[PDB]
Amino acid sequence: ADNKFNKEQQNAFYEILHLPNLNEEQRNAFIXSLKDDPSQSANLLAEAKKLNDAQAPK
Repeated sequence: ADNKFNKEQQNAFYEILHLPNLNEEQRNAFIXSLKDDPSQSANLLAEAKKLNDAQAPK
């Protein structure tokens, strides 16, 4: 776990991948913005986790 991105970007990557409430292809807008601009990774992470929270099973 290193030869992909930097610490923040990669941690964000796996955190977004860890999000089970997020739509496969929401996850894959985030992951595929992560890999256009890997400087938005923190924002993408925050939004993704937020949306994962919002999309929690009801």
